[PDB]
Amino acid sequence: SQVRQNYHQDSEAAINRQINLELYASYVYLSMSYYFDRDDVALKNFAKYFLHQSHKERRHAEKLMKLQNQRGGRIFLQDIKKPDCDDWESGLNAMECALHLEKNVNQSLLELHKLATDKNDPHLCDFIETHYLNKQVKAIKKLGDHVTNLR
Amino acid sequence: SQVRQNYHQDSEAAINRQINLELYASYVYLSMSYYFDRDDVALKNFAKYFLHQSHKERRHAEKLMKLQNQRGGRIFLQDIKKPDCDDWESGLNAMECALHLEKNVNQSLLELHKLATDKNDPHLCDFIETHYLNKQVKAIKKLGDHVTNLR
Amino acid sequence: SQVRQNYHQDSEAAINRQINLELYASYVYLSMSYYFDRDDVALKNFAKYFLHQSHKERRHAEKLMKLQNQRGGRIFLQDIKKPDCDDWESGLNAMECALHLEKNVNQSLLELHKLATDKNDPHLCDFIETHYLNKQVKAIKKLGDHVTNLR
Amino acid sequence: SQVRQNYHQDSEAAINRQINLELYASYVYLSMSYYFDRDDVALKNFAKYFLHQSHKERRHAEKLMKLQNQRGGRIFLQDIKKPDCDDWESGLNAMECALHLEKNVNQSLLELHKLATDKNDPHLCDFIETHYLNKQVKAIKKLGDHVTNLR
Amino acid sequence: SQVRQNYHQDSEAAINRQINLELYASYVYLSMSYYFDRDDVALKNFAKYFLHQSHKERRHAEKLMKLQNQRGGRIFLQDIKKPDCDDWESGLNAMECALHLEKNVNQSLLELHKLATDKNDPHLCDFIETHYLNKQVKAIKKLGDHVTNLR
Amino acid sequence: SQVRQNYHQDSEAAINRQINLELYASYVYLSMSYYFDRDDVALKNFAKYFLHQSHKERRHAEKLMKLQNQRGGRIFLQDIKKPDCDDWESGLNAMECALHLEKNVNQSLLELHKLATDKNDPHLCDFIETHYLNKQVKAIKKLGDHVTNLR
Repeated sequence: SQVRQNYHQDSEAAINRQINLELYASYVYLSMSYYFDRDDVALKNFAKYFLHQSHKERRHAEKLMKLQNQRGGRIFLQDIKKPDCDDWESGLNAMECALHLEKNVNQSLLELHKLATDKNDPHLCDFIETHYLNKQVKAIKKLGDHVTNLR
Repeated sequence: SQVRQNYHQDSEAAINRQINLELYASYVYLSMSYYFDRDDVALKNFAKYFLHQSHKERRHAEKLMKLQNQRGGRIFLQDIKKPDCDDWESGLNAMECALHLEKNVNQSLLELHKLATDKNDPHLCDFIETHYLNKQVKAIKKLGDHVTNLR
Repeated sequence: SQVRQNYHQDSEAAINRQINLELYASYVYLSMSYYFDRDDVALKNFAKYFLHQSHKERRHAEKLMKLQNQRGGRIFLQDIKKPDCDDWESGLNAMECALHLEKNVNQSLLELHKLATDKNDPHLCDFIETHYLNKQVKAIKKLGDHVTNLR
Repeated sequence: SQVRQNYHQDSEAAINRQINLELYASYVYLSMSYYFDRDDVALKNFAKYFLHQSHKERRHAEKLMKLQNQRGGRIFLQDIKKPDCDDWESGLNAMECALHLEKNVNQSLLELHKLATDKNDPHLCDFIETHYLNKQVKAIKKLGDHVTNLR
Repeated sequence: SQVRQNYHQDSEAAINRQINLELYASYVYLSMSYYFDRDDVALKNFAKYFLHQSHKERRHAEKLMKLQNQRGGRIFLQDIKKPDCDDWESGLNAMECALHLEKNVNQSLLELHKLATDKNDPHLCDFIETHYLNKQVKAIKKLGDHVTNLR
Repeated sequence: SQVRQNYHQDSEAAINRQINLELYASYVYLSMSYYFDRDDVALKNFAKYFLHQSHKERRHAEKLMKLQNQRGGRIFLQDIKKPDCDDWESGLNAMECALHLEKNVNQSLLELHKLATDKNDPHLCDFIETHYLNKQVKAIKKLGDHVTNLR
């Protein structure tokens, strides 16, 4: 690409993997939201909350795709796998699963930051710190608070 | 389900398949939108248009999920397959592909309506007619006009 | 009638029966509301909700009478039967009874649609679909959610 | 009832009878309104007027039910009989029938007031005087004026 | 056509015939309006009413032409025949003629719906129901009311 | 007619012929407008322009009918012939056809003015000059400009 500068191939591949992971998280939250819409579950607040989270994850994936184009990398999409469960069994179980998911996403982002540091890419490091790391910390803390209160 | 009335199992399965198809269409449009965001393509109008279409398809899938819960069926999600291409060679090619996709979705909806008619489910028939059939006709007409003008 | 066209006698009779059924539903909801108005029950939210439902059912009956006049049929009213209970033991029991009633009304409407389809009366079919079927589905789902939460 | 004071059983029964009578009057007025909605009658002003009267009678019945709960009595509903005619031959005939009906309702209310006076129930006497007697006198006078003008 | 899907040739031909019929109805109403504009007739209310009806019929014809293009059919126009009368002897006679005309148009629309049902075209069925059937029923009822009052 | 003064029979007949010609022009413009609405043509600006022209021609015909009643003549309507073609091969060809049509209408109006001058009817002469001649000149000039630019 005519715009590409200081952008390693490994960073491009890692960004594509993170795009897929964010799309997967959006899918999981969609599944949870419509689990709580069932007539035999009927918890409107949980359904609304998880739908909002699904849309937020979609926005995160789109931001990563924009970043990939900005640095001159090329987007390669993969299948979005279906969630692990169809029935999420309770609000507490759903919140615990969401906490586990957000911690896994955080670990992926931290590995990406380590890669960018190893490749001496300060722009990618700052992008990850500014747009992903504190949001993940805040989300994890909010989910932990919810789990404590539901327990 | 305590709410289930005049809802055949085949209709429930077909609604789940349609949910997956709408999610797939949203994914395809997202891919097209960010193809036109590349620095070596750089057509902002096409990128914005296809992103809008992706969001619309996501809304259609959510409406189908809501219907499934309303009638007392149970949602079962599947993998969302990757689109057929990564490179959508041109605006005209992308529009032609979108036209083909919308015609395929229309055929699926017509088969769904035939199934609902065969099972004597007037509510499902009216749902499909009111919320999907005319929107599909209008979308196909608009895409045909775009293809003619781009040719 | 000078306005009559494509309106079978059986459809006219079935519309009269449906008018009586809607009036009966209104009466049942009135009874429930003023059960919850008692000093030894004293649940204002349930009383208000069931009074609103009674008025809605009255409006549905009036719409059917208007339709009968529009198509050139003649209205024949019958006695509105007393509800099955005077004492609606609890909010959960009242909601379960309302769910049963709305499902019975839905079955009557579906039989009406089948009759209109058999007599090739598309206007009556569309009238039933547009003004009664989706409202019945939504009401049944709402009542199911209420029953789940009260249980 | 914990709230019951100076409320005779005969008064409770008479209030239930009056509730049924008001519901019957509402039904009669509904029949009259949709008679004038017919295409071979087509008098919009009469249809609107009698529909308004039907709704007013429904409100009167609801006020009596509220009173029954206020004094600690228990509501017992009965069948609402269908009106005496399906065809209300003309506007003048309909007005004459409405006048006869309102005079019958007035006689029932006067017998109720006599019963309340005999049982030394000043609250019930004042309730009947304040909310029913003058309204009945005014309605009878208005109907008489209408009958004179239509004659 | 690149947009054509599930659109039978017979449906296309029937839509063209309906376009011609709507244009004819508009012409008839124009003739009636300017009959009532004559100095030896001089009924301004009838002239205004029938001119409004003529414009409405023109709009209906244009909507059918739009539908023909949406489904990928091709419009073929025919001569618009002159009305059966030059002198519409009275307001009552004009209203009776308009009632007869609207009933004929309704019969044509019902035959169109039957054809669309036989060819398994749910989109055309819903188009006819939503945009033409109830409007025809309402117009016929209004004309019947007018005829009754004028008689 | 009681209002008729200085209105020759020949003028009445010529006004009827002009009414038919204006209706024909409206029909031609409608055909053009919906030619450009086709999915394989898809020129929205031309469709909008020619629809506006069709409505304008209808207004001109109505004004002539009003004049015929004002002077005491009697309107006699004739068949509106279908346009000369179904396919208006291009925007330039459609504009050229419209120019030819407007020149033919202008020639008809000039012959009408000559007849009115020969019959010493100054009111009809002024009516034609004020409401038709300059509008025709302006329309012809606008169409000529459009043809030059499209060439």
